[PDB]
Amino acid sequence: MIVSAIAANALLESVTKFHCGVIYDYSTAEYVSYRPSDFGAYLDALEAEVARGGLIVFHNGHKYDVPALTKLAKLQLNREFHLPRENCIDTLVLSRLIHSNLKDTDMGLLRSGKLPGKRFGSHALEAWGYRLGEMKGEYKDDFKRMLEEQGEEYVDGMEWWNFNEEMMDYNVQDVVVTKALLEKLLSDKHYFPPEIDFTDVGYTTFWSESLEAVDIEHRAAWLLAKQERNGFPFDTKAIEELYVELAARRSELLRKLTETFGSWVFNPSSRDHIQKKLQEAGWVPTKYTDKGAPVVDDEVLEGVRVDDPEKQAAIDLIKEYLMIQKRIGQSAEGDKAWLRYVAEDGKIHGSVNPNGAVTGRATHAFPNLAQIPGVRSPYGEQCRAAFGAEHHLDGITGKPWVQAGIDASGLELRCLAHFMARFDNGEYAHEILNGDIHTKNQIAAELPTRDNAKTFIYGFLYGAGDEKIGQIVGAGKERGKELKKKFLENTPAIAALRESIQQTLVESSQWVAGEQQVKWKRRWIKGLDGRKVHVRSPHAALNTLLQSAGALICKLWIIKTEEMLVEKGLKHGWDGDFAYMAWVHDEIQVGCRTEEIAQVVIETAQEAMRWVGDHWNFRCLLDTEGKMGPNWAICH
Amino acid sequence: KIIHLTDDSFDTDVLKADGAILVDFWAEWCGPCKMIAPILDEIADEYQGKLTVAKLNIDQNPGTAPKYGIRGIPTLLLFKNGEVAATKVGALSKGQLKEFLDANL
Repeated sequence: MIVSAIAANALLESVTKFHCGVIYDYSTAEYVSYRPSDFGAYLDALEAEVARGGLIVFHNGHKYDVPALTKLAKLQLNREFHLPRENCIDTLVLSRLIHSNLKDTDMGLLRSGKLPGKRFGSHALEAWGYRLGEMKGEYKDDFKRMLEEQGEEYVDGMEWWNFNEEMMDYNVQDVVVTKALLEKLLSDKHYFPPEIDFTDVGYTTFWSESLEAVDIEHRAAWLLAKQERNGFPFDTKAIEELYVELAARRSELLRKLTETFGSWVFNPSSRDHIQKKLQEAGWVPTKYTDKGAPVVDDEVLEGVRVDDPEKQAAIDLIKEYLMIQKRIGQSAEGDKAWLRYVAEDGKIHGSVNPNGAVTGRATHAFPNLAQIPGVRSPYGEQCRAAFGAEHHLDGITGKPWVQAGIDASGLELRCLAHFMARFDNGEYAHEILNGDIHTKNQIAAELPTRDNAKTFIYGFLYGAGDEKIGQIVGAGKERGKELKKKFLENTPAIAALRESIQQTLVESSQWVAGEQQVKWKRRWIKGLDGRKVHVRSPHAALNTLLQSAGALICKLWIIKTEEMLVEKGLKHGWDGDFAYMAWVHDEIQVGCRTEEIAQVVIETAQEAMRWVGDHWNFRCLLDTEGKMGPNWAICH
Repeated sequence: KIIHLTDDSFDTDVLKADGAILVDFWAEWCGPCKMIAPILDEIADEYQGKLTVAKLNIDQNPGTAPKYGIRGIPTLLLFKNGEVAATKVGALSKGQLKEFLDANL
């Protein structure tokens, strides 16, 4: 096993030159420093550990280091360099796996004065140096202050322009933190057994003798990192033709909404507006917002009735206006608007954090690819059309690629059937397969319509009170208790589900001054792969359990699907046959060169989904549904 | 003896009115205007024949004030044949107004 970290001139998207890199070998117990004229030997040193079947330790290597060293080797050395996914370890991923509950952990770290306020809960290399006590300083700061006593100034991120001896010393600093952080993660015996000193093993022993969660997360991080580099093809012209239809509508709406109110200036998106208005048109607020004056409150606006017809009719103009700002602020004027993120390949490369959550459901940002308005939401149809494989060319024919959208068919309710198959012997599970589970929940909870059962089952499982439940039948917090208790009597298994599991984490509970001081057995629920999935209050926790199952199911699902597609003969990327464009929890969007490839993609995903269920011996049956088409509005 | 102006009746009562028209660009909730409102009442009474005194509440007539560049209130505008002859912003006195108008009269 070797440990390293590198320093380049820029980010993964325009890096040009390799500066330095340090390699600590556990077998040699000694570091080795590299320099710009030593880039070639650096790649061989990594190849040598691959030949031995050892391991290579990087921080964020799956997402940056490994693809950058592949990219740098092509333009600088003109050689092909591809670190095998099996021979790579990412401390960042393990940190996100092992220490997903950092947010609490920092409380004691704050008391010490050892952890910066800007580096709270962060999983960056330097942020961990302060946690372990290895930060003698930071390269960026030993650069700025020393530039003063040299004359010349500082430009935002110029410390990486040129190879400097201070970078070479802080390049070591990043390596020793990676090593100590690795051993800090290897010292967690829940994930890494004591019987195996993983610091001196081959890759073959590392993955299997480690917890299964260790393997998936590195497979998940590697695949999704490929997805970011693949990117999502984007029709720039289409979104441009929308801002025109929106800005014109905004100005036309703004004009009509300035005839209704004067000044001494009507504001599009201000909170000091409705606060000044409606309570002058004859509207007395039903619900307020905190220390002073109610917020925008989109909810009440639908029900605001004022005796002024013009003011009343203007309410719906406000409803549209605010929404127009939302799409615009997401598609054009936002600091993280889509038009700002289109790369020079005609694609949007939205990033994704693998286990950036307690449960394992990922997070998307810059731009949040997982919040694009739905086709049911206004103008979402046009929005979804802007994200499509058709908006990509082709390596040869040029004929637009076809998109394949496959989602997990009702994963949440089937996950519920799996954990409750422990109490009903597959009763509820068969109701899924037999169909109309929302019809049974309707009968069990005594709801008038099937749609009311749908909004019930999800709210009840996740800890909704009685207001959302009461508003279903046009009531308040009153109606809810009898709706929840009746469902419990008609579905004992669900009640029995929360019995053994919720009493598996407690010995006895106790209320002290309004705070439950529960004596825990373990403040963490085990996931499908043995990882720690904490919760908070034992009053529900089920929501955490089900979402953990679902997110862990899809994570393995998208891994095996790609694994089978590669095994069948398909090549991953825009230069091969298919390319992952976006992963959104229970649905995925895959680009495909021909319709024939897309059909295989759909079938393989179903084959992988049954494979996952057999793998973890899932009590319930998992199915998926695929849609073929040009873009995303079609795949959903 | 005081004229109330709207936006519609600002064109006829002021712009098409021969003679000096003194307009108070005031508002419901402002301080220096509440003090001079008694002042205009006696001036409107004394300058009967000479001056027409008028009041415009810019909270209900808010389209006129921007047109004449109303910076602060109360803003007194001496219209002379649709044109603004002299303007004064804020509070004031009667003897100083007398000196002011008779200089323009």
